[PDB]
Amino acid sequence: TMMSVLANALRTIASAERRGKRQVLIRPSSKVVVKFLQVMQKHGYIGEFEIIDDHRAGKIVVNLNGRLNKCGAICPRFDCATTDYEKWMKNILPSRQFGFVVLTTSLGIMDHEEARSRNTGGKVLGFFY
Amino acid sequence: GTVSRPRGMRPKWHKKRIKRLKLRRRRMRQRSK
Amino acid sequence: TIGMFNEEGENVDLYIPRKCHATTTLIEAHDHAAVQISIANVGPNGVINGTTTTLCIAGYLRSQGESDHAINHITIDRGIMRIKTGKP
Amino acid sequence: MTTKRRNHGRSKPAHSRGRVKPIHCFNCGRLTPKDKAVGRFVVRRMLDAASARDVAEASPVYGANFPMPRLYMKQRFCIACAIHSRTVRARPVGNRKIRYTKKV
Amino acid sequence: TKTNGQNAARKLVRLRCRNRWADKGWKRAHTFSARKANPFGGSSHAKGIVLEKIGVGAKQPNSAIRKCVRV
Amino acid sequence: GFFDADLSYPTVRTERMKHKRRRLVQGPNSYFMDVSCPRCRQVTVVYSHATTSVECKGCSKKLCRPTGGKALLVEGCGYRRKPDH
Amino acid sequence: MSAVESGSKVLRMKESDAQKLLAMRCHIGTRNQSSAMKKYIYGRTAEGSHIIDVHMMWEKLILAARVIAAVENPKDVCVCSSRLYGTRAIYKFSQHVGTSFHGGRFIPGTFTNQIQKKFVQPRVLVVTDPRTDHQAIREASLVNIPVIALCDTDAPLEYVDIAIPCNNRGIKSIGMMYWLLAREVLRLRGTIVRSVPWEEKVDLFFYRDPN
Amino acid sequence: GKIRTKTVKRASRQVVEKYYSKLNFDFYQNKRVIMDVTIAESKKLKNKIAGYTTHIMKRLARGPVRGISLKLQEEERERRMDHAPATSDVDKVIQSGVSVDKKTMQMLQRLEIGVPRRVKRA
Amino acid sequence: EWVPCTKLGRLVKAQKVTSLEEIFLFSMPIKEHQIVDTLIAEGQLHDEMMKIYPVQKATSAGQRTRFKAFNVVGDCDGHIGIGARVGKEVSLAIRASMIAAKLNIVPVRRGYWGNKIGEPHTIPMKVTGKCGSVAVRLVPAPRGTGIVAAPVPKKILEFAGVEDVYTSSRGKTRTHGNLIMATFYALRKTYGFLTPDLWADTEPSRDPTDEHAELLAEMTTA
RNA sequence: UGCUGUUGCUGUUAAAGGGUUCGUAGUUGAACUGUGGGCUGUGCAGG
RNA sequence: AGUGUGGAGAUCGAAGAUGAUUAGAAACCAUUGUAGUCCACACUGCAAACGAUGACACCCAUGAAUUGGGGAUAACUUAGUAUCUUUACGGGAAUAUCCUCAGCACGCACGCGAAAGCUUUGAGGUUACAGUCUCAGGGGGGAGUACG
RNA sequence: CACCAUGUUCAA
Ligand SMILES: [K+]
Ligand SMILES: [K+]
Ligand SMILES: [K+]
Ligand SMILES: [K+]
Ligand SMILES: [Mg+2]
Ligand SMILES: [Mg+2]
Ligand SMILES: [Mg+2]
Ligand SMILES: [Mg+2]
Ligand SMILES: [Mg+2]
Ligand SMILES: [Mg+2]
Ligand SMILES: [Mg+2]
Ligand SMILES: [Mg+2]
Ligand SMILES: [Mg+2]
Ligand SMILES: [Mg+2]
Ligand SMILES: [Mg+2]
Ligand SMILES: [Mg+2]
Ligand SMILES: [Mg+2]
Ligand SMILES: [Mg+2]
Ligand SMILES: [Mg+2]
Ligand SMILES: [Mg+2]
Ligand SMILES: [Mg+2]
Ligand SMILES: [Mg+2]
Ligand SMILES: [Mg+2]
Ligand SMILES: [Mg+2]
Ligand SMILES: [Mg+2]
Ligand SMILES: [Mg+2]
Ligand SMILES: [Mg+2]
Ligand SMILES: [Mg+2]
Ligand SMILES: [Zn+2]
Repeated sequence: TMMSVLANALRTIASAERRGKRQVLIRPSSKVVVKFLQVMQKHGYIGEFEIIDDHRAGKIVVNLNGRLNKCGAICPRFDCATTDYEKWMKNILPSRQFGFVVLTTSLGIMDHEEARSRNTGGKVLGFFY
Repeated sequence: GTVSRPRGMRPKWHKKRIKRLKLRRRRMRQRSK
Repeated sequence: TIGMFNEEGENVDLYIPRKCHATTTLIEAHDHAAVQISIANVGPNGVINGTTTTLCIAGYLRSQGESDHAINHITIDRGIMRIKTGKP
Repeated sequence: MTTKRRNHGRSKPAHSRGRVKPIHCFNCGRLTPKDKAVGRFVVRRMLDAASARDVAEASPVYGANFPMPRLYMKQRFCIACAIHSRTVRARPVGNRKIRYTKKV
Repeated sequence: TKTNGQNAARKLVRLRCRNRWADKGWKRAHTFSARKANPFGGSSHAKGIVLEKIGVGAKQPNSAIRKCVRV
Repeated sequence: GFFDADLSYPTVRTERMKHKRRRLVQGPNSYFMDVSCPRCRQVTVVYSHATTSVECKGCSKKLCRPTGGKALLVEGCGYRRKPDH
Repeated sequence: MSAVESGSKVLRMKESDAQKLLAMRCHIGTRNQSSAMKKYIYGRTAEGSHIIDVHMMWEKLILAARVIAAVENPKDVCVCSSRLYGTRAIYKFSQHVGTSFHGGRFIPGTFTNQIQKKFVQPRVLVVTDPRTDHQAIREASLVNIPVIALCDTDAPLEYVDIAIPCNNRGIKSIGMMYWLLAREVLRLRGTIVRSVPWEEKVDLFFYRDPN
Repeated sequence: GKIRTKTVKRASRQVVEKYYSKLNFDFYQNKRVIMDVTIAESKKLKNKIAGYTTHIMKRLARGPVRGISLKLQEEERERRMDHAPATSDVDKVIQSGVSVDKKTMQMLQRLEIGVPRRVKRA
Repeated sequence: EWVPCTKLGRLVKAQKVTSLEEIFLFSMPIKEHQIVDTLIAEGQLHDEMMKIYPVQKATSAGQRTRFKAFNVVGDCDGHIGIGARVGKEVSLAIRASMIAAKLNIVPVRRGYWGNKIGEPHTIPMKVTGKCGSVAVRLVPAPRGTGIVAAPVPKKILEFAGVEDVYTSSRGKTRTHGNLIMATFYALRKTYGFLTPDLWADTEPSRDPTDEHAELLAEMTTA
């Protein structure tokens, strides 16, 4: 069965970007998936996206530009302290100049740069670059 | 042939030789105890 | 303003590769299948004046056979081809 | 060693069925699965052209208006007999994929 | 392939523990069969008394009489 | 040049061919019909995919026969599709 | 590509152009369908043949003509035809437009073997049919040459950038498509006027047996 | 066997191309021309060249020969091909009428310019 | 002595094309090694023989021994090329491989690890090149790290102009024919990775063969 | 030595998926209760 | 295949017998023939028990088919079609065109692989390495042996 | 479709 909705959504986007599609449909949706997309959208790696309500776990249609190289979830969530940020950028990011590790913190879902700026740790959700 | 080098006799017959050997050894121990 | 820039404000990139107009994919120096197509602009009369519009297509798209579809989309976007016939 | 054929020399896909009851080879009687054996339906004339002409001449029944009967046989060969009888021959690797769906 | 769960430490510890015995070097270091069979008993050097001088034929394709002593 | 398909707003032709649970928003294929009994001469609302025994109140005659898919209406009866909403 | 910056309808199809297409049966397919060519098909006949959307025919044809007209130095456009049915058509097209042409078997290595004394480096390649001109298209994919192709309903569009959906089998259909393309290029260049019909005849573009 | 090698065949093709007007269907006269128009040590080769040259001439009279390019004849062919009809075939077809299928009829009816005048259903 | 047989070679000899970046920008193939010789100034181009090993083809009368030569060419300033050629004699193989290396020259993008002070010293991002079972991973490294790599990839990286880099390898790395190509492919990947600094739309320039078509036509005419 | 592999291995043919299914411990497990307005100034915001 | 107790025993046929072949042939070939081969009940749980490919779930390009059940005849607001049989398992049966879900598959784009090859049926989506669980492997032999 | 068994050790 489907264990991680977020992993399913991020893999679907990464495959569509790898195939060079301009649009991708996501199913099922969730609050965590939407927050992950908004962090991606705020940094310009994806365009518009639309949430379709079906009175169930909804669906998402994402407009893709050509900027996203790869996105993926990190399983298990692997809680991360403020001193572990450089370790994660070294391990899963292509460079220290671009790319983001997305974490879930008690201050909300945000990228690692914002998390360090607000001096908060959390649990790693995924990455994109 | 349908197989690669056995580097020995045909494995089925080597297995049978071992099988007969095991039967002999368990008979010898039986006569001993 | 494009490419890697120094702290002193000096561009350190050797060169800036082209980007495909269909997939925003960098066109590498060894592609040899990527093409550049110039479409002549036409004035009020049916005669080309002096200018062209240039399209860059990556070689991978051409190998997959989707270059024709991409060029259709780009030309419609730029206002070169009409997406449908007019009203009767 | 190396996988020579995608279908492994038989018409039994991996999730189609478990066992196909074997048949006896037409020549030597070797048991081979029915989907594997080389199958040929042969329609042979009872007589060659010269003998049929002589028998038809002597026959008040058989002639230009009534044809002589033929022999009908489904022959299934084991792989060895099919090759040895030249019903089928080893082929170049690229030609091994060529299949015929009707008697030519 | 392997388990990945956040609370799967016991499975991973057990998996490694069983599979280390497949390492021949690891098994030798963590067993006593080699030590029992080792004439030196784990030491780097051992003192002894020469019993006789023998000549050992070299393996093929070499051909020589290697001088040795039974100790 | 032709219109590129939009995933969020599919065309009529594309959407109409899809399985009911493969549509962008899933929905029923069935409907309800007003059926006038050929023997009772009365109106009864009948499911389009009825599998149970539907009978007219007056004549007590079966108004339809279950099938693998849509129910088959008995000969003589007149049916009218009722609005979905 | 009938749309211009000013918005004038000068390049739009007229009744006479439609009559020429319908008379020569340039809108008839091969009852066989290709995934990339599906968008260019309006529908299917009772006999099973496919009908090509003439609006998309004209849009691609004008786009191809504008691309050819953009080539400042002619003979950098090579027109290839291995069908032997378009050999006369490409010969007449080269005469009027000034492009290069090649008919018959394409010599492997023409665009890639640089020391063969027949090594040519065209900037735009025009082919009558991708299936039979596969060798030229494949070689063009190694030397960065864009391809304009006359494609029927079952053509493969690999390494094909501008595909003109048309009947590329019939003698009259091939001649008419090249005749219309030649006329459009000349009109775009400005060497002939649009109000006066072109004095040239499509019968010269038609292929005739060497008997 | 008596197969002519590429040396003889190439030389014969060149001889026919350059001196077609001076050759005929007779080996002996063709040979006499070849002794003067060719330079070779081998009398046997020249005789073989003359034999195939006569064979090429016989084939040429029946029809074209691949690898033989005679300038006058090929120009004579293309000038004949240039001859165009008085009226265009497409104009004749339009004048006689154009018949289209039902699906083509629907497409033209949907066209912005509408149905062409002389186009009718069939 | 050099007579260009290609339009690009004619432009280079006529000095219409002045840098390899113009060739790289339009992705044109380089069919004449004199183009690289002309476009690179004297002394700035260095070449080295990487590996020469014999290959054998069995025959009815023994075996036929030929020699395969791997040559690296570069300028230590972002240009690298690898050529592999087989010849009956080592000297012929060496010369042919040098020509092949020049024809295979590619640009290499160089970047910074942390602060962007001075000239670039490392690769911009993690890259991996694969050939056979051999895969070479290049990781950006801080200044002063040097080239932490096996001698064969280290020499290629030095010729390319990279100063600091971390390297990991996998597969049968002792197959140096594959190891050289895997390192070369990883370096070639540096300019194919889309970074945020390359997002902005760029104005499309004209292909130099198209721009100088009339001059090239004159060369063909006369 | 990524040849013990949590990071980080391999398992069609090189060593290696259990003959099949049920199944307890154990591991893992879908969506939802939701993230506010107003005013002023400011910023290629944008259509 | 083998074992136990009852049946059964036509055919074929381990063991065995005889005849050939052969330097030898207690093999292949020929004529035979016991146990078996078949059934009931109870054991055994050793297969190249193979797709030599673990289970569940997601994404995934193209053409022609096939089995079963249904439905219809500036990114556009909707874009056909029959044939044959036909006094009772018969408002029937099968074809034709299109759609659809489920199944065994074929030639077929990425991508992958040491390669052979795999490819919505992955061996793809993996050094840009993390969906979940589980089994096995760590140079070749000794050996699946010895002991328990 | 009678019957074809064998080739000392290194190294060219
Ligand atoms: K078979
Ligand atoms: K359980
Ligand atoms: K098997
Ligand atoms: K099935
Ligand atoms: Mg064999
Ligand atoms: Mg094996
Ligand atoms: Mg074999
Ligand atoms: Mg088989
Ligand atoms: Mg089944
Ligand atoms: Mg089985
Ligand atoms: Mg008679
Ligand atoms: Mg040794
Ligand atoms: Mg719509
Ligand atoms: Mg280790
Ligand atoms: Mg290490
Ligand atoms: Mg290993
Ligand atoms: Mg194995
Ligand atoms: Mg949950
Ligand atoms: Mg008894
Ligand atoms: Mg018997
Ligand atoms: Mg077993
Ligand atoms: Mg299976
Ligand atoms: Mg197994
Ligand atoms: Mg079925
Ligand atoms: Mg497939
Ligand atoms: Mg892994
Ligand atoms: Mg071992
Ligand atoms: Mg020997
Ligand atoms: Zn047989």
